[PDB]
Amino acid sequence: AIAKRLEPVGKVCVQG
Amino acid sequence: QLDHVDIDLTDKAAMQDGARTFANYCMGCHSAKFQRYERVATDLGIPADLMMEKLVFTGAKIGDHMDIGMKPADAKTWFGAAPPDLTLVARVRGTDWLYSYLRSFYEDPKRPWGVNNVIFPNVGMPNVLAPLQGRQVIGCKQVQVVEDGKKQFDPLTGTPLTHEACDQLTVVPKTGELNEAQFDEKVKNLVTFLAYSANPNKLASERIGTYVLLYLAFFFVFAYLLKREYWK
Amino acid sequence: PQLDHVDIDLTDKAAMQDGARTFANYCMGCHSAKFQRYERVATDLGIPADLMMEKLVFTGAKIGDHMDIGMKPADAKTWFGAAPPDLTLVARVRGTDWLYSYLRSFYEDPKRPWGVNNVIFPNVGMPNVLAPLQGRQVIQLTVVPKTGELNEAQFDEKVKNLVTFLAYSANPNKLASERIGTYVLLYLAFFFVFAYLLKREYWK
Amino acid sequence: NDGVNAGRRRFLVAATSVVGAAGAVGAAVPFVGSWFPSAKAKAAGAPVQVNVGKIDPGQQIIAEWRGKPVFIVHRTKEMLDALPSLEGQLADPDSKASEQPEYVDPKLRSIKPELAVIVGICTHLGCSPTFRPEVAPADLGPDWKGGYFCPCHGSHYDLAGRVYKGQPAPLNLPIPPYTFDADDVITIGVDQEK
Amino acid sequence: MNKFMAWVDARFPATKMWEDHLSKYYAPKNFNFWYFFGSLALLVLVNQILTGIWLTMSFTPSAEEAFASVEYIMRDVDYGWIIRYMHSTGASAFFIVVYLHMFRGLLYGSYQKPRELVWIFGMLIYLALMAEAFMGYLLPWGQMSYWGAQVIISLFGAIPVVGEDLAQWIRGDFLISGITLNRFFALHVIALPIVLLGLVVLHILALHEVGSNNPDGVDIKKKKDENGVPLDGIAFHPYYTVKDIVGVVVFLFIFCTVIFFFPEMGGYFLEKPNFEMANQFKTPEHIAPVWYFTPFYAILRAVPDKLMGVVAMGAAIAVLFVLPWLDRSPVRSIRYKGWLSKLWLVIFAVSFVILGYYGAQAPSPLGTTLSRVCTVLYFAFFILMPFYTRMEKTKPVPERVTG
Amino acid sequence: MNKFMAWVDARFPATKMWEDHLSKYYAPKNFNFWYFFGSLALLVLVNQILTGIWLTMSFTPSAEEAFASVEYIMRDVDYGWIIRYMHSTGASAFFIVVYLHMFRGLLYGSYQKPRELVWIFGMLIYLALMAEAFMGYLLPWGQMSYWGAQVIISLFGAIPVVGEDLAQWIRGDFLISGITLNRFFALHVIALPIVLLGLVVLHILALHEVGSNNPDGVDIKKKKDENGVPLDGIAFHPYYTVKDIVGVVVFLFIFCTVIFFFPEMGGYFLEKPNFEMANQFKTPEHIAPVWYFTPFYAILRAVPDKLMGVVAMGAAIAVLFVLPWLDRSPVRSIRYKGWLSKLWLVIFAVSFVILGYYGAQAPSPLGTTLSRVCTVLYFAFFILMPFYTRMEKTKPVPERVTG
Ligand SMILES: COC1=C(OC)C(=O)C(C/C=C(\C)CC/C=C(\C)CC/C=C(\C)CC/C=C(\C)CC/C=C(\C)CC/C=C(\C)CC/C=C(/C)CC/C=C(\C)CC/C=C(\C)CCC=C(C)C)=C(C)C1=O
Ligand SMILES: COC1=C(OC)C(=O)C(C/C=C(\C)CC/C=C(\C)CC/C=C(\C)CC/C=C(\C)CC/C=C(\C)CC/C=C(\C)CC/C=C(/C)CC/C=C(\C)CC/C=C(\C)CCC=C(C)C)=C(C)C1=O
Ligand SMILES: COC[C@@H](CCO[C@H]1CC[C@@]2(C)C(=CC[C@H]3[C@@H]4C[C@@H]5O[C@]6(CC[C@@H](C)CO6)[C@@H](C)[C@@H]5[C@@]4(C)CC[C@@H]32)C1)CO[C@@H]1O[C@H](CO)[C@@H](O[C@H]2O[C@H](CO)[C@@H](O)[C@H](O)[C@H]2O)[C@H](O)[C@H]1O
Ligand code: HEC
Ligand code: HEC
Ligand code: HEM
Ligand code: HEM
Ligand code: HEM
Ligand code: HEM
Ligand code: FES
Repeated sequence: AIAKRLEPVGKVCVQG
Repeated sequence: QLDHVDIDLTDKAAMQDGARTFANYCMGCHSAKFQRYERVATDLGIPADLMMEKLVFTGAKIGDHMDIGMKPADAKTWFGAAPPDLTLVARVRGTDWLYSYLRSFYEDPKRPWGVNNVIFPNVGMPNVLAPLQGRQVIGCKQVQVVEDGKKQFDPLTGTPLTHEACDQLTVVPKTGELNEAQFDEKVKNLVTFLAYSANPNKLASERIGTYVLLYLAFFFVFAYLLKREYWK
Repeated sequence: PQLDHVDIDLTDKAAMQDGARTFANYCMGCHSAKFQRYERVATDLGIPADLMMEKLVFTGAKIGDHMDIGMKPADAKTWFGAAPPDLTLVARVRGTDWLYSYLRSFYEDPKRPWGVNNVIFPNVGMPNVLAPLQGRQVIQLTVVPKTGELNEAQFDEKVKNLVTFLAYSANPNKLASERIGTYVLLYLAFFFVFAYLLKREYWK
Repeated sequence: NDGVNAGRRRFLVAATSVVGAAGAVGAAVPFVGSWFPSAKAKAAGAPVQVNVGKIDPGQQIIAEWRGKPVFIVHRTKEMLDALPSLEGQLADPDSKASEQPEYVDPKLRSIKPELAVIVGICTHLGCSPTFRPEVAPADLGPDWKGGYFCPCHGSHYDLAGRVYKGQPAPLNLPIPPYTFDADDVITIGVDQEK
Repeated sequence: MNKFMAWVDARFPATKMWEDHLSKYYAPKNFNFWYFFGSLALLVLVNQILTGIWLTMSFTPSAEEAFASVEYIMRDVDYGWIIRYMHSTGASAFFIVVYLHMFRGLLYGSYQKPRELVWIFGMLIYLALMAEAFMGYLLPWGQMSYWGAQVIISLFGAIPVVGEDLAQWIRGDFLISGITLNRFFALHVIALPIVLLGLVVLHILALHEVGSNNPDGVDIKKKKDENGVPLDGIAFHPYYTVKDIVGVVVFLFIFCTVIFFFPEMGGYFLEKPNFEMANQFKTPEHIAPVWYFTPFYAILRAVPDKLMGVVAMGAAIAVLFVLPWLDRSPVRSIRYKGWLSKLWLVIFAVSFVILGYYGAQAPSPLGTTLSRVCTVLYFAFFILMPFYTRMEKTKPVPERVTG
Repeated sequence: MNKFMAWVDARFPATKMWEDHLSKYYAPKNFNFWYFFGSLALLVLVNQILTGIWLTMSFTPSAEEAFASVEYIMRDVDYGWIIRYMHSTGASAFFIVVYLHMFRGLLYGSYQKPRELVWIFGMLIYLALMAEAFMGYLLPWGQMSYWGAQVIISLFGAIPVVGEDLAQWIRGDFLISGITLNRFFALHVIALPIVLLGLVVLHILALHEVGSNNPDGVDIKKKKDENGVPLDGIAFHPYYTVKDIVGVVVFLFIFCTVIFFFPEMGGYFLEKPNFEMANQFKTPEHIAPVWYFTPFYAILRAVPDKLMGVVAMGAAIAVLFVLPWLDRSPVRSIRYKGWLSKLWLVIFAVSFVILGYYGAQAPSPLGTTLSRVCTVLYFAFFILMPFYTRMEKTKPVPERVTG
């Protein structure tokens, strides 16, 4: 619950 | 004219969302250097590992201050004004001022960063929450009709009775991730976290003060009896 | 160890200027003198401010700045195994005789990390940075002939001037201290005469 | 005043005094509590990785671990043979009363004999002792065989960090929890695997 | 123990001092609310000394770390925020208690003969307190700290000839900087505390030499019983010690309420702009003094001329020194002074409050007009005292205190 | 002025205090060299307070800037080097003068009845001075400073149970750090100076209550003239005021000679390794205390057990407290005590000096043996006093002071 609340805004799409 | 916000410092979820917003959208330019990640995690109820993984982006330790890489002199050169440390900004400006300021950015081509602020005219801060709020402009929109404080709501639906006004902050539709209520809640959580950061001892202060005042009332009873008696 | 005595003259402006030159060129690479300012060194050594900036300020600092260096203590401690201490007060920490014997006691010691050891400071982490001037000194210490710019007397004079500058840096107030103390003691003797006469008069 | 009620006066004085003393203790709580280690102090420290392959025989290096100096000494053979000869002059030759990892040798107080990692803080009043690997210094006496000499009050330790008998130091120099990440690299702060 | 006290008394006048100053020291029995404030001033001074000593354990008097050190106290030091709020609230409460103390002196003519030296020592205490609070307010090194110090020391630049040199010498630098911070810290932490303690000692000694006034202005020493004790006199210990204990508990209730619930006190005990770090290049939109300096500020702001404004501000405090010789009333207490004295005391209190209220805000037309009027009235309360204390008709002072 | 003093005296105890303490206060007329040191201790305390106040204006009590701020005082502050040397040489002179004062007390039995409280307040002053000097010596944050602080704070670690927790609580950190430096700065600059001022006031008040001893140990109060003035008594003002002025001038001559020509005094007033910045990882090869702490350090070094050594130092200081009850001699002065008392006072002086001398250098075999012997002799001087002050035969004390 806290982890979802604290998710960083920037999402990076990575190879594999 | 500021907008009132009811900030609940006992709301851990709201403070957590505000801390996330501060760490992502604000710590790019603003430090919270008088405040440690460890204390923020302890007070917000965030596990230390979770705080490390989710809110500490600068490689600092858990016990380190919320410092950022942007130096005040560099940022003053770049923006025309140094982004102040935001640990105590809630105390410096108040929570209502912050709530109104973070929601009062509107497009202004005459300005260096293309935006101005109703609360802080000619502020040097770029509108960094534009992706969330969306494009906000000084235009015409529906505002509740008021006549000498005679505020009209709809008796049946309970919604305001509105008339058009052309000097109002209006968000261009489908321009931001969050609607007005969602951005209001985002800004409320951010200002709640800033209010906590400015005064992290508030809740403990109230508890300790309650106990101190109870003790002092007890001691006053005894001292008053020892005085009125012995004055006979 | 046994030290060599050196008579340090803090009134010799030329000697202190030569020592400041040697310190700026050969010693400020690793050592700071961060507790003294270029401006005060220039004033006390009789060096014009423009001349001081041109000849002794290599870091780009202002005349009024502390004689700081780029080599940070942590990096230097990692690199050499020991941090080169700030040398502003070294003449008070060690004394001028110890410095004079130490800077002349470097000899070649292949077993050491930097190929040198010191009689005064065994297993010291300093590289022999004055080897170009003194030459190759080997073990009793003897300098290999035709290995340095300076002979024994010239290198001794160089080290003496450097140690004199270090002694001034440790105690920049010594000359003014003596000058002021002379007058203070004269006034105190003058006042003692009057106080003693007053006491003698009252105690009759 | 007409017939002061004693006992009532005594009781009120005593009760007010006791309540005021409780309040004084409470008001002292901030001042006494502020002297405990603060958040600045509690920053703690992380394990330090030290390359020990470059230590020359009979030499030691200082490693900064948690604000303390750690003597990492590459022990030559001769001093290793001398160490058992000193058991008669050591308060705790077997390290029964000292602080050291369970996995280090009780006598050598190290994972491997040729290297000794010792928390370089004297066990009496806490300073780093001076490393004196020489055999028979004039000041340290002829019975000396190398070790550590505390410069405050002359506590003597052998090269294993074990204190001599009847020194101000009552305990052997602590051995930090360390491992050998490689044959020439150690880490101070993490225990070695069982 | 009896034997222990006998041993001590042969070697130290402990019992003699106790019976000369607290027990067997007969103060008027008609002290009222207004006589709680000397003991409360002592309590606040002790609070300031203790909490300041503890703040000094963590404070850094450098321009680079002063503000950061204050935040370190507020957040990192265990209960350090409590100590800091005790100190700030205690400075504000020191000035509250001292102003009520001085107003008691005004109300009952307690500055008059024989208490002229008591009043002068009290005014020296007030000067020391103002210097101490001003130098303390610089220590946080916030915006208000820095800029208030800048303006207050630029005032010393108003002296016609030596003004600029004197201001530079006071600052220790060409502007307010960390040098000024460290200097004011040293003065605030040792020198002025020592001066204040000595002045408080002298003040209490002078009072005990001449004895306390009372709300009725009755010289209780005139009427004494067969034992020599004044008829209207009661031993300070235990009666007034227990009364002052009750007063101290009430004061502590208010003090702790402020500390733990409203430490900023609406931005007056801890000013909001002072929570921003000092910026030598950006000055606050409106810079104002701490509330307890606001009245004199208003006076200084009421005078269009700069040098005359500084002179008037200084005289506003200096006239209280000569107050004992300005009052020509045959009676001490306002209860028995003529209507003119009561009216002028009301006018002085109202003018002081209005000056403080309008010196706490940015200049305004009505604010400026009222500040000038109140400056005139504040100075007239003293200047006209030697006249209206004689023109008025005073009531006969009772032989025995009322109650 | 006569009129001004008449005005003051009706409102202040000015003339009465002057005539009770300085004028009309009849001290023995046979004070010798050994009676200069109370006034000199007062002067050195004033010098320490003033110079320390001025140093605090430029000192930065942080581990990052303490040493740098000291050098800033030495080099950038105009005459700051003078003030710093006055302060350090004044600490050394404070201990010189205080030791000679205590030795006067030993010589002439000034601790004996009725001056037991005078002696106890003097010992409290000495404890406060030891603590003050130690915390001040930590402030420069040199190698000597850091490692002396480490050792002395770890002394509290010797307590079997609460020792480590107490040492950590005193440090404010898990090791000596800027927290310890700042805390000791606060204690050194305000708390202990205030305590010392109070203790000096109590000390002098007790002395004036019981009266001053003299070298002959003659109670001059027994013989008085018709006016009540002791036959061997002279008003302290002006005779001893002028004598103390002469003593002050001689002390100032020596003090300024040291300041301006030998401020280090061969490294015994300003220690050489303290000119190096504090290093947590490098303990100086010669880590020895300041000279005036060497005698006790030696004692602690003499004891081969940690806790026993700590207790031995503590008792070496504490035995002087009970000294007034250890001396059972029928006479005060050493001039009229038996050969045993003179021999044991010589033994105590020699033992103290030898402990200080060997406590000032690294451990040695002869040094260790002499330190142990002198520790035994130092403690025997006190433990055996109740016996050898009775075994010895004392000369009769004259009815009048000799001279
Ligand atoms: C917006 O803005 C504004 C506000 O703000 C926001 C305001 O608030 C206000 C309103 C302001 C107020 C009302 C606030 C008022 C506040 C204040 C009053 C603050 C003022 C504080 C200062 C500026 C500090 C100024 C300090 C000064 C000028 C005094 C300086 C004193 C010294 C430096 C002391 C000098 C040191 C000395 C003398 C050394 C000691 C000498 C010795 C000789 C020592 C002894 C030595 C020996 C014994 C050796 C010699 C031996 C002798 C004598 C021989 C014989 C031996 C014997 C001993 C007998 C305004 C107007 C404002 O618009
Ligand atoms: C080589 O190396 C070596 C050297 O080195 C180089 C050495 O030199 C030495 C040699 C060593 C020496 C000889 C040196 C010796 C030096 C020393 C002894 C120095 C030791 C100094 C220290 C370590 C400091 C220790 C300090 C301690 C333990 C004491 C701590 C005290 C405090 C923190 C104070 C406590 C705080 C309190 C209680 C606050 C006050 C509380 C209150 C209640 C205040 C009042 C509050 C109110 C009024 C509110 C409540 C209201 C009430 C009461 C209600 C009623 C109302 C009324 C007011 C009446 C050796 C051996 C060595 O080998
Ligand atoms: C173990 O004794 C130490 C000395 C003799 C020791 O003389 C003693 C001389 C007296 C004195 C100062 C001593 C203790 C307590 C002291 C008292 C406490 C009380 O306090 C007070 C105040 C408090 C009150 C409560 C009570 O009263 C007093 C009035 C009392 C008091 C202060 C008075 C005086 C006492 C030591 C013998 O030393 C040997 O020699 C070596 C020592 O290190 C050891 O050798 C080993 O370690 C070496 C390393 O150097 C190697 O060389 C070797 O190879 C290796 O074998 C060996 O183990 C050891 O025995
Ligand atoms: C979360 C998105 C943020 C919040 C909440 C705040 N900031 Fe900023 N900001 C920036 C600059 C260059 C300034 C100075 C502008 C000027 O002085 O004219 C500011 C200012 C503020 C303020 C005003 C504080 C005050 O006391 O006046 C507040 C309350 C504030 N900011 C909150 C720049 C930036 C920036 C760089 C792109 C970022 C990412 C943010 N600000 C983010 C936030
Ligand atoms: C880097 C190549 C250096 C230059 C150039 C100079 N010094 Fe140095 N010095 C260096 C180190 C790494 C050390 C520490 C050695 C150790 O084992 O601790 C030193 C030390 C000194 C000292 C000793 C000071 C003390 O121990 O208190 C002195 C007196 C000294 N250095 C002087 C000195 C002079 C005069 C130099 C120019 C001729 C000079 N150093 C250059 C590294 C380097
Ligand atoms: C009459 C006595 C005193 C008064 C009126 C007083 C007043 C003040 C004030 C108003 C401040 C500003 C606080 C703020 O707004 O943050 C302050 C700060 C400070 N004071 Fe004092 N003070 C007094 C005595 C002392 C003493 C005796 C000491 C130390 C011995 C001290 C140490 C400090 C310190 C370290 C600060 C900076 C920390 C802080 O601002 O809280 N004070 N003082
Ligand atoms: C700031 C610290 C001060 C302290 C600790 C202090 C202390 C005291 C105390 C304990 C008393 C006796 C009890 C009482 O009358 O309340 C007293 C009386 C008095 N004080 Fe203060 N005082 C201070 C400041 C002042 C000031 C600033 C003034 C005036 C400018 C002043 C003027 C007087 C007078 C005139 C009296 C005696 C009046 C009477 O007897 O009614 N004092 N003081
Ligand atoms: C450190 C600051 C001290 C100050 C300022 C001070 C002050 C004085 C003064 C002015 C006198 C009278 C004049 C004189 O005897 O020279 C005196 C006497 C005395 N002092 Fe102190 N003293 C201090 C420390 C001590 C200490 C540490 C002791 C003993 C442990 C002590 C014990 C005595 C005794 C016993 C007398 C009476 C001497 C006699 O009557 O013959 N004092 N003191
Ligand atoms: C009996 C009174 C005092 C004694 C015996 C004493 C002793 C000392 C000593 C020995 C030092 C070390 C100086 C050095 O080695 O460089 C020192 C440092 C210092 N003292 Fe004190 N002191 C006293 C009172 C004070 C007071 C009242 C203050 C402030 C008001 C003060 C401020 C300082 C400062 C700032 C330092 C660090 C700067 C320096 O080392 O020169 N001292 N003190
Ligand atoms: S400090 Fe190590 S033996 Fe005392």
